[PDB]
Amino acid sequence: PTVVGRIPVLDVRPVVQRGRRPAKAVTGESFEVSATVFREGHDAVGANVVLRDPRGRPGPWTPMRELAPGTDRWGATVTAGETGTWSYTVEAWGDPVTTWRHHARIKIPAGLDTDLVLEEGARLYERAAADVPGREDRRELLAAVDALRDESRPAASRLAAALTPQVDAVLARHPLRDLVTSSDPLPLLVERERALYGAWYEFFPRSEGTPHTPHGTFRTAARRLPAIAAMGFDVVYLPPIHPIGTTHRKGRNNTLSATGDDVGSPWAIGSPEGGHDSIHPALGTLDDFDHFVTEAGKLGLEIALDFALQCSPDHPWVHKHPEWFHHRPDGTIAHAENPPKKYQDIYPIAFDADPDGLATETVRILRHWMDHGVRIFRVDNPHTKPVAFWERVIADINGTDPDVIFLAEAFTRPAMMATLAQIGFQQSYTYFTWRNTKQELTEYLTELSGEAASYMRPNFFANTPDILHAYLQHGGRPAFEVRAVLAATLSPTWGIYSGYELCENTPLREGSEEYLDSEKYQLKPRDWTRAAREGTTIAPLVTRLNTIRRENPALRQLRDLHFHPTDKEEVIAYSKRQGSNTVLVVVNLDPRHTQEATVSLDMPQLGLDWHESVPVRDELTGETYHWGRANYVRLEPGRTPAHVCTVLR
Amino acid sequence: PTVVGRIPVLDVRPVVQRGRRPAKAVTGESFEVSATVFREGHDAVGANVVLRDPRGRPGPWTPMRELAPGTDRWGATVTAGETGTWSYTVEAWGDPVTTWRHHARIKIPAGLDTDLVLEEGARLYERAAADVPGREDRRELLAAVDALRDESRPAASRLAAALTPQVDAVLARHPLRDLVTSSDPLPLLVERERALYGAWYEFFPRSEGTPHTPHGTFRTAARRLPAIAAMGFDVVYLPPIHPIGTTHRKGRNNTLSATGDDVGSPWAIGSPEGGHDSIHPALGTLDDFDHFVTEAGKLGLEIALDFALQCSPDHPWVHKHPEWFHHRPDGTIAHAENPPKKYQDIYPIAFDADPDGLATETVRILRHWMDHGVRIFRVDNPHTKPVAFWERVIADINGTDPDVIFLAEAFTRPAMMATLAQIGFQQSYTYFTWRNTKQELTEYLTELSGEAASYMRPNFFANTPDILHAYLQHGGRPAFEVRAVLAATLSPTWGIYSGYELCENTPLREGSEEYLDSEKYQLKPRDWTRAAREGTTIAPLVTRLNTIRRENPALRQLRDLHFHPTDKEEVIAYSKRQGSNTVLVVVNLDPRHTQEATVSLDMPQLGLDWHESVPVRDELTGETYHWGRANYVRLEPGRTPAHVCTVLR
Ligand SMILES: OC[C@H]1O[C@H](O[C@@H]2[C@@H](CO)O[C@H](F)C(F)(F)[C@H]2O)[C@H](O)[C@@H](O)[C@@H]1O
Ligand SMILES: OC[C@H]1O[C@H](O[C@@H]2[C@@H](CO)O[C@H](F)C(F)(F)[C@H]2O)[C@H](O)[C@@H](O)[C@@H]1O
Repeated sequence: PTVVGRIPVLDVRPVVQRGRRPAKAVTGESFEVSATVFREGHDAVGANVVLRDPRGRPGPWTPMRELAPGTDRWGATVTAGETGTWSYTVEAWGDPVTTWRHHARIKIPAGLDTDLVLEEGARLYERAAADVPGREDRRELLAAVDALRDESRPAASRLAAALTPQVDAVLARHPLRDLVTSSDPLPLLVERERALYGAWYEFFPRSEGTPHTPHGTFRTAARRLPAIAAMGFDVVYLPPIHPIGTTHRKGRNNTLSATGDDVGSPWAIGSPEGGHDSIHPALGTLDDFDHFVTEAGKLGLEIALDFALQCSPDHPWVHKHPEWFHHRPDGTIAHAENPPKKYQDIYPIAFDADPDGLATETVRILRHWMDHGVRIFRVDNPHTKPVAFWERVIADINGTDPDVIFLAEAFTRPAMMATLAQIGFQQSYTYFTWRNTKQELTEYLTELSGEAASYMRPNFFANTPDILHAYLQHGGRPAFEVRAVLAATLSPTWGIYSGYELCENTPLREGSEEYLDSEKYQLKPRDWTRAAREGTTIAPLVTRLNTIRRENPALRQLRDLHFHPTDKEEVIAYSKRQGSNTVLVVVNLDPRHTQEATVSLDMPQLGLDWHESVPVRDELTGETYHWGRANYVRLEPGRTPAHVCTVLR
Repeated sequence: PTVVGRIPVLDVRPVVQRGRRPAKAVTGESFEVSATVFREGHDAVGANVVLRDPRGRPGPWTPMRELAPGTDRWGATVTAGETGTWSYTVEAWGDPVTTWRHHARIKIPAGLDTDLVLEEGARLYERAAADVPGREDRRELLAAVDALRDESRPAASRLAAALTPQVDAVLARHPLRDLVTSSDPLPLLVERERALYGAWYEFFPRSEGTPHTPHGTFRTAARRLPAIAAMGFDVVYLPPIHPIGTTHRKGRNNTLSATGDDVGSPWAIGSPEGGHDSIHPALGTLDDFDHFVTEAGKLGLEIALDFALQCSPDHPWVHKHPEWFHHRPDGTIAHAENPPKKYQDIYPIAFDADPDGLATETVRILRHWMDHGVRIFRVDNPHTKPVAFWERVIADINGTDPDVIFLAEAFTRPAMMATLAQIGFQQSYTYFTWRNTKQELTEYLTELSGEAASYMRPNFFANTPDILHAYLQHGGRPAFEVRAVLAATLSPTWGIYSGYELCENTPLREGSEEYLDSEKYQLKPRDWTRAAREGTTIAPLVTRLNTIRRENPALRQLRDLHFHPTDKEEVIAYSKRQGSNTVLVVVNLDPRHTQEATVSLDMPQLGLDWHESVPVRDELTGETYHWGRANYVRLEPGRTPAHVCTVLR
C-alpha cells in the first residue's frame, strides 16, 4: 500500500496540527481549500473539493484551478453551511479531454493524422457521456461524437463540433476524470456566525448607579443597554459579577490597601457571600441578573461573562479545596503575578493535585451561567492555566452546547496564543492595540487574514481596562476615531471598553498603559447625557461604523483583505470583498497632521481593469467619488479620520 | 484524551508528508531535531531529544536549547549511527530548579522571606537527589540541601552553596524534570554513506575500444577504470548496457535515420538479442560484465547502472506484453517525447493495464543486476512514470536490500522533484547546471542545504550527455575549472560525464545544450594518453578536489553551509563545517577576467571572534594565508579559479 496515490494530491490545506485539530469556519463563511496536484508525464490534471456535511452529504461540484503558473498548487473556494463537524477531501484526476483538445487544436489545422486524432476525440467524448446522468446532456455529447466521426465533413468542421459552448457546459459540470485519487479527509468545525462576526461593548454595572446608591445594580445598569444597542453593538461583556474578597483588597489606582468604601477589583473573586456561582450582593440577586439578561436579549444583545479561574483569599475554595492551590512550606499561598505586574489580592489555581475536580467544577460553573442565558465567556488570562485543561473544558462544554463561545484573553507569546485557538478557543484577543504604524498594521493583518484564519478568530478591542495605548494618550480624539475605524473595518469582530467613546485617555503616569483612577478599583460614574448634548463623544462614529458593517458583507468576514500602495507612510489603504460587495478604506494614521496622498489601487484585485474607474460612496459622509488606478486624498484629523467607501453598482 | 499534553510539545521537525514518510540521514550525519515547547505561567521549561535505533535503544542524554529568544522553538543536534529505521521523540518538561534559582538570586539579596525561599530550594534539591544514580552525585546534592537548611548561617552563603559548579555539573547530567511530556515518535531512515557522499563518473564503455575493434567491450572498458579511480571517483555510472534496437535507430548527431554501422542510442533498449536483463552483444557476455565489476571493486569503484523503463520497437516486450504500451486506434505506439525533444527510437511504457506485471518484472530485472554486484541505479526520467510505481518498486527492493541506492534523473518542476525524493529516491539530480551566477547559486544552495536536506540528497553533475551549459561553451577551460570547484565543494555528491575534463564544449548549434557529435549516437574514442601528456586536461584539478574532499569531513556533508559577503558580484564565498574541520571557499565566477575582491567573513559563524584571525591553507596551491574579518583576494582565470582553504589547527 503506497502513501502516494495514482494521481498525487499532497499537502491539503488548511490543516491544523497535522490533522489532529479541526480547521475553523462559521456558517456562510468562504475559504480556500488548496493542494499540490500533478501527475507523471505531460498530460493535464484536474482537481475538485468535496466538502461533506455532518451527515456525510457532499456539497456542490467544486472544481479547482492552478493558483499560479508552474507551481502545481491548486485551489477552490468552499462555503460552510450549518454548524457541526464537517470534513473535506481533494480529488485529483487525469484530465484527458483538456489534453486532447490542446493537441487537436494544433494537429487539425496542420493536417497531422487528422482521422486518428478525431477518432481519439470521439472515444473520449463517448467515455465522458457514460458518466453523465442527464439524458439531454448525454445526447449533446453523443452528437459531438457522431460529428467527430463524420468522415464526410471537413476536419476543421468535425473538430469545431466538439468545441461548442453547449458541449463545454456538459463537460465543465461532468468532466471525464481518469484515475481519480483522493486525499484523506480533514476535519472542519463550523460554528455560529457570532464566533467570527460581532461588535463588543465592555462596561462595569457597578459604575451605573444613582445619587443615593452610587454602586450600580443589575436593575440600574440595565439602563445602559438601550444606548449600547443604539450604538450597534451585539455583545455586552461584563467583568466578574461575583462577590469580591476583603483580604488584601486593592485600593484606588492599584494601591495595596483598600480604605473604607473602596470597592476592590472584580477579578478578586470570592468571599463568605459566595464564589464563581454567586452574584455580588451589591449588584443584586440571580433574579435581577435574569432580568438584565432578558432586557439585553430584547435589545439584540448577548451577554459575555468574565471567567477568571482564580480566587481571592476569602473564596470558599481556599478552605473547601486546599489542594487546588500551591502551598509554601509555612502553609501560605503566594499571590498571583504576571511580571512585573503583581496581583496581591488573588491566589492562582494549582492544577496538578486534582485536575479532575477542577475540571468538573469548572464546567459546573459554566453550565450554571449557561442556564441563565450566558452563551459567551471571556476567559481571563488562559495562558496561566494548562493548555490541556482548556482543551478538555471547552470540548466538554461544546460537546453538549456547541453554540457556546469562548474568548481567549491571552496577551502572550505567539506560540501560546495560536495553540489556545487551535485547541478550541472560538476567539482570541490579539496584538491589535500594539500595532499602530502602517507597517505594523499591514504585517499583522496579513498574518491574521492569512493562514492563521484557519484556526484563529480575532477580536479587535481598541482599548480594554488595562490597555490605554500611548497612541490614544498622545493623539486625543482624532486617534480614537482612527483606531475605531481600523478595528471596525479590519476585523469582523471588534470591541471597545466603556469610556472609549468619551476619549478618556489620561494614563496612570507617563510610560504606563493603565488609566488614571482606573475603573478596576473605583466606581466611575460618567455623564453620558451631557457628553451626547455637547458632542464630546464619538458614539455617532461608532454607531455609523457598526451600521456600515451590518450593511456590508465584506466587513463581516476576515480572509478577504488586500492592502493597496500609497505614497505616504502615514496613510494606509485596503479593501475587503464578499461576493459583489466591495469596501475600500483609506486611513490617515496621523492623528495630529493633515495628510494628502495618492492611493494606487491594485485594480485587478478589486476585479476591475486598470483603465476603469468606479463610483464610490464614502459611508462616513454620504459624498460620492469616482476612483480609479490612482486617487488623491486629503485627510484632516478631527474632521476626517478616514474614507470608508463602498463600490457602487 | 486531549491532543496536547501536560507540557505542550508541538510541530516536531524534521517531518516529511506529516509523518507518513521518513526523514533521511546517513551513518555519521548530524542534523537538528526541533520542536515548539512552552508551558503555562512563567516558570522555565526544558526539553530533550530521544533518538531510538532500529532495536528501540535510546541514545544518550540530548538536551535542547531555545534557538531564538521569545520564539519557543527548541533544538538539538543528533547523529545517526548504523543504517535502518530509527525514530525520534521530543520530551518536554517543567524545569523547577532553573525556576527556583532565578527567583532565589533575586529574593535573597532583597531579604524577602529568605528562610522560606531557601527551604523551598532544599526540598527541590532533595527531590533531585532521590533520582540520581551516582552515589557521589547524590551526596553532593544532599550536601547542598544541608547547607541550604543551615539556619545558623547567612542567607547569601546558604544560597551560594546551592550554586556551585559541582552542583551545576550534577544537575546538567541529571536535571529534575517535572511533568515530562512526549511527542509521538517520528520515523528516520538512516542509509549508507554513499547515499549522501560520493564522486561520480559517467562514461560509455563502447567508446573505450581499440584500433582493431573500435566498439569497446567490458574487457577493454575495464582498462579505463584505473584512470577513473586515480581521479578520485567512487562511482562509475554506465548508460544502458543492453541490446539496442534497429527500428527507427537514430543516426549521428541525433538524425532520424541510422545508416551502415551507426551504433544508435543506448537508451533505445531491446532487440531479439534480449532486453533489460541482457548484455549488448558487442559489449560481451555476463562473465565479461562480472570481470568489469570485479576490476571496479579492486579500484574502490561502485557500478551504477542506468535503468530506463522504456523500449525500442524491437524489444521483446512489445509483442509479449502489448498492454504495457499505449496504442492508438490504428494499433501503433506513439514514440516517447520530452517536448520539444522527440525520441523517435523508443516507446514509453503504459502502467495502468498491468501495474502488477510491470512492478514484478521491474524488481526482477533490478535483482538480476544486483546479484551481479550492482547496488546503485540511475533511474532515467522517473517523472514520466507513476510516482506510486517508484514508491512501490523502491520499497520492494530496499525491503530485502536496504543498501541499494536509487538516483532520480528528474529534471522537472519542483513538486515532482521533491516528491520523488520523499517517496524513496536516495539521491536526486538538481537544477545545478542552470545555477551559474552568485545569486543563483546562493539561493539554490540555501534551499538544498535547508529543509529539503531532510528528504533530498543532491548529486551535482557539472555536465551530462544532454547538458552542455552555455557557461561552459563561452568560458572554455577556466569555466570548467570553476564548475568543478563549485560542484565538488557545494555538494557531498558530485559528478562529471567523460570529456568534461578535456573541456569539450562545442555545442550542436548556438543556443543548444546538446554536444556536437554526441556520444549518445556515435563511438567517441578519446586519446586519454595524449591528453595527459599534453596537459590539455583538468584531470589533475579534479583529482585534487576529490583528495580535498576525502581529507576534509566538512565537504562530506550537506546541511552546514554558510555564504559570506564579498564586494564583487563575480566572486562568491562560503564555508562548511563538521566538528573541528572547517573549509572556506572563494570562487571567481568570471572565466574571462581577473577579479579582486574583499571577503568579509562572518566570524561568529566560523566559531571565531570578530577581531580574531586564523591560519588557512589554499589546498589547490599549498599557499598559506592569515584570514580574518576582511580579506583581499585576487583571482585569475586559468591560474587561480578559486581558493579552497582549510582552517589550520
Ligand atoms: O483582582 C486581581 C487583579 O485584577 C486586575 O487584573 C486582571 C488580571 C488578573 O485577573 O487578568 C487580566 F490581565 C485582566 F483581566 F485584564 C486584568 O484586568 C487588576 O488589573 C489587578 O490589579 C488586580 O490585582
Ligand atoms: O534512445 C532514446 C533517446 O535517448 C537519449 O535521451 C535520453 C532520454 C530518453 O531515455 O532520457 C534522459 F533524459 C537522458 F537519459 F538523459 C537522455 O540521454 C537521446 O538524447 C535521445 O535523442 C534518444 O532518442
